[PDB]
Amino acid sequence: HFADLVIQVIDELKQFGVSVKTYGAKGDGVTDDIRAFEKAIESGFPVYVPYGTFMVSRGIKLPSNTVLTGAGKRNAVIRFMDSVGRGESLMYNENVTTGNENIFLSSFTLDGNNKRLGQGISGIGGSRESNLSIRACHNVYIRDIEAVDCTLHGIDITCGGLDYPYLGDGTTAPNPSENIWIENCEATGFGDDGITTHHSQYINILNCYSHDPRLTANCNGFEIDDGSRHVVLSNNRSKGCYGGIEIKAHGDAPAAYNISINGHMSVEDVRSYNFRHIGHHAATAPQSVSAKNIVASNLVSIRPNNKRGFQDNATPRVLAVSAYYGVVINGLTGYTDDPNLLTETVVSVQFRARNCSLNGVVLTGFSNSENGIYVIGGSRGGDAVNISNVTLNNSGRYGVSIGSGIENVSITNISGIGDGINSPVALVSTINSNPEISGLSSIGYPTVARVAGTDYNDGLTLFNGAFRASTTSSGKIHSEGFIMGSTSGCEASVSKSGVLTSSSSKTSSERSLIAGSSTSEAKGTYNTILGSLGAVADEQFAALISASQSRASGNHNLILSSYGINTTGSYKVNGGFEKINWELDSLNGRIKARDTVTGGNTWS
Amino acid sequence: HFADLVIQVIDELKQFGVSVKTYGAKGDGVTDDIRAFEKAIESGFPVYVPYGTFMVSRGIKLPSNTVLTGAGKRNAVIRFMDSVGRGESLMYNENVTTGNENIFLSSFTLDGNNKRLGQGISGIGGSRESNLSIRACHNVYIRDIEAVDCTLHGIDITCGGLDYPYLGDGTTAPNPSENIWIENCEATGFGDDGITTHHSQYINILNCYSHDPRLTANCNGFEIDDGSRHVVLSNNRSKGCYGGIEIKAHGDAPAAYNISINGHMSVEDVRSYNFRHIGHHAATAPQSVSAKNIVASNLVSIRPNNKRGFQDNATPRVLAVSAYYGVVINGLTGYTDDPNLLTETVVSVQFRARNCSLNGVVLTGFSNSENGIYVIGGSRGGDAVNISNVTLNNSGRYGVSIGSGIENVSITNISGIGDGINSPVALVSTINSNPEISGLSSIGYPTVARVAGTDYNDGLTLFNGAFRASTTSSGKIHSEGFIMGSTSGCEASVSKSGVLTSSSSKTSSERSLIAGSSTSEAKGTYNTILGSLGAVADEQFAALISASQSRASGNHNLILSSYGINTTGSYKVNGGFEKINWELDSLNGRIKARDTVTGGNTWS
Amino acid sequence: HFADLVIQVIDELKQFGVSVKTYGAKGDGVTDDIRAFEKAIESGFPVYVPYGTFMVSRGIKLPSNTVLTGAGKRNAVIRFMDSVGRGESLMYNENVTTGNENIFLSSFTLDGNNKRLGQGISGIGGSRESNLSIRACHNVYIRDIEAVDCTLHGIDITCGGLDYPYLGDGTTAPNPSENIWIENCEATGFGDDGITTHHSQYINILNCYSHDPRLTANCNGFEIDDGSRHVVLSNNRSKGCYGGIEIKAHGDAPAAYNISINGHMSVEDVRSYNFRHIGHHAATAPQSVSAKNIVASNLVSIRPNNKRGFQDNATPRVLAVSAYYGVVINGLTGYTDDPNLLTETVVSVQFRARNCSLNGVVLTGFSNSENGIYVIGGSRGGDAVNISNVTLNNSGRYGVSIGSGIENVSITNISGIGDGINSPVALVSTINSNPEISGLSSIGYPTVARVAGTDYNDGLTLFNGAFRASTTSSGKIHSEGFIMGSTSGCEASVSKSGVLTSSSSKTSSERSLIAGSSTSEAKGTYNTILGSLGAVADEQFAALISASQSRASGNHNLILSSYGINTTGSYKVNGGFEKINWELDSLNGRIKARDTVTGGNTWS
Ligand SMILES: [Ca+2]
Ligand SMILES: [Ca+2]
Ligand SMILES: [Ca+2]
Ligand SMILES: [Mg+2]
Ligand SMILES: [Mg+2]
Ligand SMILES: [Mg+2]
Repeated sequence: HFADLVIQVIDELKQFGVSVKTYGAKGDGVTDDIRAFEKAIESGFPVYVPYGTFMVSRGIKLPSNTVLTGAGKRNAVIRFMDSVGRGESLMYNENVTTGNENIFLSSFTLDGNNKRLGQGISGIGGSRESNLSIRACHNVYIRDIEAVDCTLHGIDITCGGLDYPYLGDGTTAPNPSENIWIENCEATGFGDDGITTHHSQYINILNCYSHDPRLTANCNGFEIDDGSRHVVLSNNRSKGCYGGIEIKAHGDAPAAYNISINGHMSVEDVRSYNFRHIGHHAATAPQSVSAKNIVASNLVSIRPNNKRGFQDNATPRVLAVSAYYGVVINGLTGYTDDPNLLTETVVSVQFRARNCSLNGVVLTGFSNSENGIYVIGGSRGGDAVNISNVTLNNSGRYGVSIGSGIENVSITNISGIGDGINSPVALVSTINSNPEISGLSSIGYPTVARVAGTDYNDGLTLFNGAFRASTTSSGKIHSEGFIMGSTSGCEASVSKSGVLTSSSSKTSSERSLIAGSSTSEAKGTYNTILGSLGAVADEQFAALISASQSRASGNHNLILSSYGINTTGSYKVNGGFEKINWELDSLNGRIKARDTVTGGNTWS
Repeated sequence: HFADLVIQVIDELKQFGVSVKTYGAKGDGVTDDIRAFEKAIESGFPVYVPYGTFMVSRGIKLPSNTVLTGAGKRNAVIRFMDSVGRGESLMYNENVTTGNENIFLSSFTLDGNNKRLGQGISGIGGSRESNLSIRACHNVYIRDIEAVDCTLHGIDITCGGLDYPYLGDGTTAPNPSENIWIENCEATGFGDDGITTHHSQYINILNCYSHDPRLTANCNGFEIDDGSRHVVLSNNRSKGCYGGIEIKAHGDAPAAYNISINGHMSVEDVRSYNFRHIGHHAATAPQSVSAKNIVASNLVSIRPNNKRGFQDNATPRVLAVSAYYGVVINGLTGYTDDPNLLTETVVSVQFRARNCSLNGVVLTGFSNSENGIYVIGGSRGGDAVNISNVTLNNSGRYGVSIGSGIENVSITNISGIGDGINSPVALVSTINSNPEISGLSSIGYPTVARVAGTDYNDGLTLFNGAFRASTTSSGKIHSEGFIMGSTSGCEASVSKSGVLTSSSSKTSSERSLIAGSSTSEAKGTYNTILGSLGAVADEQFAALISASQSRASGNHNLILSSYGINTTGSYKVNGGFEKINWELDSLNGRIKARDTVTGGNTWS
Repeated sequence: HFADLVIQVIDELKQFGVSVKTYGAKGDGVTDDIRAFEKAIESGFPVYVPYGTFMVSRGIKLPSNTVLTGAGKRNAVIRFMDSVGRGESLMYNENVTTGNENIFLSSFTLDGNNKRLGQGISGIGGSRESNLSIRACHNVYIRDIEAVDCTLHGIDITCGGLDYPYLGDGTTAPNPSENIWIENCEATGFGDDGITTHHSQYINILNCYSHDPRLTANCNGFEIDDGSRHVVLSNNRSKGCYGGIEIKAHGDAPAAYNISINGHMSVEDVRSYNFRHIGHHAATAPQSVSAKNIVASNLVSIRPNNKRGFQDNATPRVLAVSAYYGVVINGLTGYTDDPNLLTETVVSVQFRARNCSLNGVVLTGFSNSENGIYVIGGSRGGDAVNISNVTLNNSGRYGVSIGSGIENVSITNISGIGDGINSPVALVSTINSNPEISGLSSIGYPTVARVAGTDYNDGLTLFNGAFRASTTSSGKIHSEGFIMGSTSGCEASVSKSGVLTSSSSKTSSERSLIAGSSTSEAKGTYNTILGSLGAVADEQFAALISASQSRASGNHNLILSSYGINTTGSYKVNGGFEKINWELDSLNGRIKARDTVTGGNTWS
């Protein structure tokens, strides 16, 4: 009774808040301590969990304004008893349907004791049976928690209700969680996902470690799932999962949107980064109206593989994007030391993914994979894929491959070493005839660029649309036209028309060229105007060379070395000065001079 | 007296350092505990604050080499009493003017009890009345502090002195703070800013949350203000403020410089990212000499709006840059679900901002805004704006708009969906005639590119300056000139001069073209040389076609199908072989042959 | 004996785990507490270190499954006694050769008491004598540790064994450490490095501060050394070191590979970011087979200098890359306010570095440095250097300089202010004749671009390889060829061949041009075809203008204004319609008509 008096004095000091041991907890790894937790938690004081293994016969419910802190991971341990049945998460907020506010959890281990159920078992339904489930809550800070041997997830942030709602694409579920911080947490040995979000927003997941699920279904390190939005993940690590970071939805739910990945390291996952929207992948399916806005940077992928046979032996990826609009990837390094682990495609952008950008990519060691980067589109309006500053080190028989359905591709500054690849084919390959391409460099690929079946092995620069260079202003240029090295006032307004080295000169002539000229105009077809001033060619095949103030208006009518004449004859070459003065008549075989025609001349 | 004996033994154990309760603190929410804090703090031991609300009748002064740690946010709470007057911050370093060293603060709530003053009140002047003020200090670590109901700022890092110094642009204030770490802190209900820096350097602000100011002036989540430099912000969140992150100075102070934003999430702020230097915005004002170097990446902006009417109903922005030189933005996602919240410009670069770069941008939902990105310049030398890899999803009647004063613009890989926009106009619009542009893709915009009033709807590629392609080396090329498909030794050295498909061929001829030639030279004006070897055209309108070793030196003198002749006649077509052998004289209407002229011929 | 009874009750409560004071530790700064630490650590309980300076006469050995936590930095202090000899780290895992698992260290100061040895002393050999040495361990979390006055390193993660292994390039040492987290740690006053990794993998180093080594050799803030791989550093700061972050190996070891830097701030280091592989730098040395894959972003460098004379007065750098393949840098800001601190090169890519990319760079104040960015290559196959979106503010007499051995360079969107530079030369300078360049803007540089000795001051756009614009598909284009403004079916298959404004027209003619034509073909040399339909030029210097269904097969044979003729004469101009009808014979000086030749004509 002396020790009990001393303890009473210590308890009253409340150095940490109130200890659970003050309310009767033993933390001996045997005794049911649930009532002690419930009493401390309802007391209104911040609650402290000291050293021990605190056994619990039912889930710990958290009310609003809870502070629960432990002595640390693997120091304060909270654990389900062997006798606990099915249906409850180990720790969760009390108001399951409308939520709670202001919950601060730090520094302990949650052990779900999934072992007690035998092997091969996951959550019984919906969000039930995670180690930590946060439903419809606002202002939740989760820090330095280790979640171990979990039946469903390690840590799950979701909307109100025990079930996950499936309300269809383009919806938002009632009672989201909001303002959540998950930092320095670890999740392992889970049945589904390590750390996951559903139908919630304004979430930061920082410096966490999720690894080694028990099962081999859709078991992801970080799963930003159905209904999520406005989430930042940064400096996390995943290991040995299906997806490292998955961002998705099911077919009957809205995809996660506006998600930022500010650095991540994926170790030996199947698909390190896996962004998708089930049910919105097929050509005959609707486009997702929710799968939009992902910005990911400083992404690391190491030895992706499917040794464990996740998802019925799904093929490995460094990055897989499907369904999503507006994905921006900057700074990606994929590395492997075993060429047989991933043999299909290292990076894929397919299945209705659109308006995606990849910049600053290094892929090394994928020497038995068919494709480094493989993009397939749907001939959708306003689509684009931009791939720039990519370096491939023995990665991909096709380094960058662009398939069907892609009309707008920009591929710039790609370099590749192919010497160590098993049967390399081409650094860059394109199905469409009009990719935009520049800055290719390679060694050990038999072909550098293959564009719609034509090989380019000595450098390539391809640009699309109306073209203009070395010209500070101009009028209209047709998409099959150009103006170069010209001063103001020029136009090339029809298919196959162009102006070079001229001033104030215009062509509306299909199949035409004006060069070295001023104030000249071509307006027929098959027109040529060269080194001329105030020249007009206005009939089919009409042309002028070294002419001033002259108009060629005849069919196949050419004017040479002339000033101030207008000609109209068919198949005639003419010259003159204020009046026509000679003619070579190809039609009738006549030669005519205004003055004399003579032989026996000398030029001195 | 037994309990007091037990307590004495516990106190002597010093398990945390020394508790404030050992020095008399009650932490009961009523009793003035200031003397207990002062005694513990002056004792030389690390100081611990256990569970309680510790009331204080004056500010807590911190000397050098202080360790002050609490039981945690909302566990250890430190609070001004209702009776406290004006002028003091709740917690600050003792040496206000020359500073202190080595201060380590962790795990407690600071409650400024601004309520006690009535509503609508902010700091009485300068840096006075923040929850935490650090002045002229070196080596300060601030961790897991919650700052609540603050009169001025939540956390303020500043130079020595109670007042903020206003020494003019280009200055550095004496006694900066240096080496500061602010991590996992929260600031809310403040009068000015949540977390702010002044006249200080070498600062990391990490994983903090600043939200919901009391007032509606320049009330920012994170304000990197007057005199700041060498600051990193990473993985912070701001919500419901004027600026999410503001980087600035007032007119009579140096702007913050060399600031890095390594990821941020802004939720429902007015201007999520707002970089400016007051007094250095107008065309007739001086350029800031201090506003330089901002690198920002992985920036998230959500539902920017001005529902609260901050700053006299300032218009919302995802990003606003003014005054600053050298701003690099990479990976920006702006998202809204309410088109009426922001109706002017989503991203603006204006008011003397220069040498700015935006890459990897996704803007979605801004379907009633006039401009997606709007850039205005000042025709300043060495200026540039680079915009690349941008995707717009129903954001901006003008997607990317370039206004006046901009001579150097690069706009590449821009795509836009305009179908859901209220009256869309153009994906890209340019006032200047010479933007550099490529890779535009759109649906639902009536015009794709409008360049100085001319529409391009079928693809566009525009480049500036001297142009060269498919040519590995050359001599000089004029800015209104080009060389293409040529081997070494070519030049096109004057306005409107160009060489195609040639070797060792040079033109200094204004309005000229050399093609398909070798060792040829044009040096008059209006010169054409085609399919020739060793040809020279050296007079106005002189030309040669299919000629070898020949020189055309006459006015409008054309040589055809010839070898080894030099001609000088005006308005003459000539041919020959070592000597001139025929002539078509346009001037006088004469035709001359050296040998015979005959009719009645056949060609067999 | 009453106080001892109370203490016994407290000890039994185990509020933190077990305190070292329970096992006899005094923490008085004098008494040897090693046996108390050893007893607590072997007890199986988590171990707590309360307030005190705990002196230790030998290193603290950590077994597997250790939890050791203190009252905090500068609160719980662990220190070597003055009498301790040489050879031991202060704290290390017990199994030096095969390693330990599951070690969790938090919240204390390690004071190595290097002072006790006199000044100028470092580790006696290999990994011996760091404050904290982790050898061959799995699952180690190191948090909130301050490492002070260290003999060797502050914190060292290494493989098994006391010595560092030197097994040669391309090897992997046995018994790596794996899964290591180092967060919020500080290292200072060390003999070698602050925080370093060797022969280990899956490591995150976050929010740490390494500064001010005692010595002036290879003394780095963060050194990712020999054998390291799969490491993320983020939001760390280094100050006053040789390298801020060094990534390297020695000559007889494999370089660190697949390293991510997700933001860093370097303050007054010599080489802020220094990536190298000793022994693999010289032209006559082997290429490193291990130095691959570095992705670094949001890098800050401030006032780099060598005031302390590190490494025999090595010259300062913002960034130095050598030996490494596949380095991607995005978002770099270098800033200085003292132009005399760094006078050679701000950023260097040299000494066998290859396939490197720099994007989004701002360098300001380096106004007495010779080079802003200086790249040297080795004429290696598949090499590339990409430099884009760079802004220089009075930094570098040569802003961007490309030296010898570089065949593939892309330099885009570079702008520079040179007005405040001491004798500026050129914004961009290139030794090679064929750099790819666009988007240059400058003020205050006397030359904008100098390309192999030729100056371009008015804008430049240079592209390499086969060129095509405003043409949606084509057949083959030679690398010294082009097709522009054309529709399908065109080819330009040989050197110096090109097609403009045409349809289904092909040239295999060296030095040729087809323009404004359809179904035409050039297959000789020196061929010109203009404004023609179904025209063939198949002999040297043959040409056709305004011709339909005609073939020019003569030497220097030109056809004009014709239909349906085939000509074969040498030095002849011909025209006709189904048959040849006139000829101008340059060879013999004859003029021939099929019908009449007449003078005295008029054209009305
Ligand atoms: Ca899952
Ligand atoms: Ca403010
Ligand atoms: Ca070293
Ligand atoms: Mg899920
Ligand atoms: Mg301010
Ligand atoms: Mg080393």
